[PDB]
Amino acid sequence: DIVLTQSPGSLTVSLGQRATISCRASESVDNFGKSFMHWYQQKPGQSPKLLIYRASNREFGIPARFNGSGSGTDFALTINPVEADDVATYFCQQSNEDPRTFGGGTKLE
Amino acid sequence: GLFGAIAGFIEGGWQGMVDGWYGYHHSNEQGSGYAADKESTQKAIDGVTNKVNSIIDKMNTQFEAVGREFNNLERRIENLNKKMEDGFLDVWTYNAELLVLMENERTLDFHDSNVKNLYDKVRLQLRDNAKELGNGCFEFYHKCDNECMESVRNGTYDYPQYSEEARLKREEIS
Amino acid sequence: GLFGAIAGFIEGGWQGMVDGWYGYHHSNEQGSGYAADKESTQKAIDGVTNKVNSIIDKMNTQFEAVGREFNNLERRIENLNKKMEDGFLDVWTYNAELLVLMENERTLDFHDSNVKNLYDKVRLQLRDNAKELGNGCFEFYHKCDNECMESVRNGTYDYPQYSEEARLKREEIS
Amino acid sequence: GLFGAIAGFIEGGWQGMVDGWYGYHHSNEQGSGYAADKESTQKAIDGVTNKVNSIIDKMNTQFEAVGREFNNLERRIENLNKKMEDGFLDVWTYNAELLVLMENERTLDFHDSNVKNLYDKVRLQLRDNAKELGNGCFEFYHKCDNECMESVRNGTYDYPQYSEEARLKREEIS
Amino acid sequence: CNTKCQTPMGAINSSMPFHNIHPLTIGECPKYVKSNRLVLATGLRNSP
Amino acid sequence: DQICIGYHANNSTEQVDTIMEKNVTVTHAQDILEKKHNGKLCDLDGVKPLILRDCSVAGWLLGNPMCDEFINVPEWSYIVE
Ligand SMILES: *[C@@H]1O[C@H](CO)[C@@H](O[C@@H]2O[C@H](CO)[C@@H](O[C@@H]3O[C@H](CO)[C@@H](O)[C@H](O)[C@@H]3O)[C@H](O)[C@H]2NC(C)=O)[C@H](O)[C@H]1NC(C)=O
Ligand SMILES: *[C@@H]1O[C@H](CO)[C@@H](O[C@@H]2O[C@H](CO)[C@@H](O)[C@H](O)[C@H]2NC(C)=O)[C@H](O)[C@H]1NC(C)=O
Ligand SMILES: *[C@@H]1O[C@H](CO)[C@@H](O)[C@H](O)[C@H]1NC(C)=O
Ligand SMILES: *[C@@H]1O[C@H](CO)[C@@H](O)[C@H](O)[C@H]1NC(C)=O
Ligand SMILES: *[C@@H]1O[C@H](CO)[C@@H](O)[C@H](O)[C@H]1NC(C)=O
Ligand SMILES: *[C@@H]1O[C@H](CO)[C@@H](O)[C@H](O)[C@H]1NC(C)=O
Ligand SMILES: *[C@@H]1O[C@H](CO)[C@@H](O)[C@H](O)[C@H]1NC(C)=O
Repeated sequence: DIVLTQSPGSLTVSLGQRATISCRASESVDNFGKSFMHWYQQKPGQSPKLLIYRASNREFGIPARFNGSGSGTDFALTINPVEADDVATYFCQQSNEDPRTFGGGTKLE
Repeated sequence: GLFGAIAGFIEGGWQGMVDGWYGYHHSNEQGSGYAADKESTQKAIDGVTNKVNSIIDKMNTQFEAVGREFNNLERRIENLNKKMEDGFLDVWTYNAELLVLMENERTLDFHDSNVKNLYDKVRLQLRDNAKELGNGCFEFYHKCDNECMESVRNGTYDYPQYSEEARLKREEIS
Repeated sequence: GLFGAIAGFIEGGWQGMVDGWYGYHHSNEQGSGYAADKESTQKAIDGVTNKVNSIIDKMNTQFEAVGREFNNLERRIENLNKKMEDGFLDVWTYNAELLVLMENERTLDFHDSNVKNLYDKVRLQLRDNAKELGNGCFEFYHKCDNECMESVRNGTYDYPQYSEEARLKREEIS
Repeated sequence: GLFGAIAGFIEGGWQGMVDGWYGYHHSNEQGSGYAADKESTQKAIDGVTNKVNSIIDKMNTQFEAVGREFNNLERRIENLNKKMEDGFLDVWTYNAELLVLMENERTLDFHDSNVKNLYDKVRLQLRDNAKELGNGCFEFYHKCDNECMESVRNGTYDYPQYSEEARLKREEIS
Repeated sequence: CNTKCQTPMGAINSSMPFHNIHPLTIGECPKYVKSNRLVLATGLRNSP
Repeated sequence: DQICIGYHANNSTEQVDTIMEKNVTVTHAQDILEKKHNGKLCDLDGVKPLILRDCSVAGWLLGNPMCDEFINVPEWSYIVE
């Protein structure tokens, strides 16, 4: 049962400055050679959508500004640049074994 | 059984021997039972386990078939690829079967020697003291305790002391 | 001869033995001659015949060369086909020669054990009654009939009765 | 050691024996030393040398890789050529390793029989005259010269004469 | 499901070094030999 | 009193093969051959394969109007057609 702790709880960056979001896991979410942690974004009043799958690969249709890197227990997501159309709540999900667990969320101010 | 230890001299196995592979049966005044010697069965376990790994280790590198496709106008190449892929499989399946067939004979013959040599050293230790019956049985003369059976079991059989009582027993039956 | 039965103890074969492979020569008061025991030569016949079939049975699946032709503008493929076809033949002709070479050694060594173990059981039955000369000959003491020779031949040698007359013959020569 | 001659009966080699492979150690009134018998070590030399050549002779015909090139538009053929060339090397490197692995076992086991059979004939010649200690040692009774040791060495041990003095020595210790 | 080796007829869960399902396999898994039975003897022949 | 030599024996009926005779019974036999499969077709190392149902490589790459579910396909392990 991996529990996800995500810090900072609320992130505040103006337009154009790198925004780093991170979350850590209890044990390693890396198995079979690839780390299984997916990054989700939920805009206000909207259903969440997939941003990064397997912590490295980026979904088609997601702008290349979203970068995710990580290995082992710590993973980070960076956005370059940041505009007004980026405020949302971001979650990191593990899928090493059931049940799946989500992060505590992070408002991007 | 080339060495003849299995069947031959001893044609009957011991179902009561579950502790190990090779052992000794003692029938003396202090009861009877089955006991094992570790130095013989441990080497057989190590030798067989090494053989089992060796089959797996040697077979690590083998032909791996891969898919190739052709456009119905090049059938000589497709036939060449088809005959090459199954030809390699035929070669490799013969090596695996031949290796298994030969190593099965090795293990059975290897077990023959270990029990045969186990018998040889007991005869070589007891010598004149005991008589050879024919089914692997030794009937010694001295009226010693069960520790002497263990002495036979640790391969430490001192001869001289036991010779005098036994030679007094070679002259009373003669 | 690893087991040493061929040559070694018995370095001279019997040309008069045509009935079977392994047998006994008896030289007693009731004439002399050669006789055979079926339980030894039958197992050798079955074992060798099974081996002969096994070489044929295992070699059933083999590479079969087929003809392919090319149009003088594709010589890399023709060279590839030529090197593949004769390469498989070279691999398969090595397996056949190696298999024949090893199984020839098996049959000669398998025959060594059978005659060696045949000698071992006769020594194990006669024991003190006869003397070991060196060329496989046993010279027993009791003055029994030719049926006792057959008793040695069916592997049913009862010891006790013959021991008393023989031990009376171990004390008159001593 | 299936035959058990190496270790088993004789667990200690002779560093002073450099003349040959198999020999006899004599410890009598006329000094002591090591001596060799040629008929045993010569056959081992010839047999092993024939085996060493046989590995080289049989491996004469082998796959020989040759260079072929393709024009970046025919990669199925290039992959076919690449998988065929290294596939044949994988097959041939397994045969060479398996052949070396098996023939190493043959030589060690072949040497076991030669020294084992060398022991067997000496026991078969001395018989009642000497006693078997356990480490290959024979302690005979007659007080003959060093020539009798050579007589054991040329395999010409006449029994009868030495029996009378030895049987006078079997009755004084009994 | 999730299997370390996959074949056109299914998938393999094992650590054995041989299989006879299909030659065109993907992933690190036992090699293919066209044999029905392959057993290694690790014991004595028993009279009973 | 008597002491003898012996070997392990078992009531098992495991069958092993050898060149001299095809049928020999041993106390312990180890089998190395896999003849059973789950019968399914799932992913390898956690990445789902690209399972082409009815259209093929030519149809998918060209964008056949029958199969529009294979556009913008993510990473795959292998292609099944
Ligand atoms: C097939 O793959 C599985 C992984 O998915 C391998 O792990 C084995 O999975 C089985 C099924 O859960 C385990 O059996 C269980 O064992 C526990 C005791 O540890 C027992 O309490 C349960 O009731 C259940 O029987 C098994 O232990 C586990 N590990 C091994 C070594 O088998 C499995 O090995 C793969 N192969 C096979 C043939 O299943
Ligand atoms: C040796 O073992 C094989 C393998 O089991 C035996 O072959 C089986 O024989 C039975 C009896 O007729 C058949 O029902 C099976 O279908 C056979 N199986 C196979 C794989 O062939 C064989 O009978 C045994 N004995 C001998 C002498 O070969
Ligand atoms: C994301 O950033 C990492 C390091 O922070 C870098 O290694 C990687 O190349 C970047 N990825 C992309 C797609 O730019
Ligand atoms: C077992 O054999 C060893 C051999 O050195 C010996 O030390 C030991 O005393 C033996 N066991 C008994 C109970 O005598
Ligand atoms: C041959 O041996 C068998 C073994 O049971 C025995 O029944 C038979 O009597 C023997 N032959 C003769 C002539 O005694
Ligand atoms: C060595 O053995 C041969 C065997 O024929 C014999 O002729 C010779 O005399 C022996 N050597 C000696 C010194 O007796
Ligand atoms: C082996 O199985 C048979 C089956 O009937 C049984 O009779 C026998 O007692 C068993 N032997 C052991 C040692 O369990």
